[PDB]
Amino acid sequence: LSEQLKHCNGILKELLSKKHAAYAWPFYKPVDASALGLHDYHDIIKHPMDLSTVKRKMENRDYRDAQEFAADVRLMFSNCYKYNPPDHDVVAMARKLQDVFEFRYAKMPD
Ligand SMILES: COCc1nc2cnc3cc(-c4c(C)noc4C)c(OC[C@H]4CCNC4)cc3c2n1[C@H](C)c1ccccc1
Repeated sequence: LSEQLKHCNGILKELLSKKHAAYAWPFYKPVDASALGLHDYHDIIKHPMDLSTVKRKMENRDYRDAQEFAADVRLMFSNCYKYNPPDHDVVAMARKLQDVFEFRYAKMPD
């Protein structure tokens, strides 16, 4: 990995760590729309994203730069904010995990 992609991998490990598990866990795996009874999910969300998919892409060297990695993490949060009413518990959890992400992403080495 490039230096910037090492920083991204560190962020990814933190987002998956026990430290943040209380609010990160809904983002660990793809939304199982059928299992959750969310039969409109794939009509509303055209590009699903989750941390297991970001991890697989990082492991496969899919991300060529930090910007491409960040676009997937933000897509994951944006999907949550698009699908769910803003007062829902899962949106509160998204906001908290995105705060962890944005503050550490901002510490990117130049
Ligand atoms: C113990 O609870 C069972 C349970 N397992 C899971 C697994 N993944 C979930 C993913 C989402 C989710 C995200 C993220 N972004 O968009 C969605 C939609 C999730 O969203 C809550 C919606 C379900 C019904 N409308 C709101 C829930 C997930 C989930 N859950 C439950 C249902 C849950 C509920 C509230 C907060 C977190 C998890």
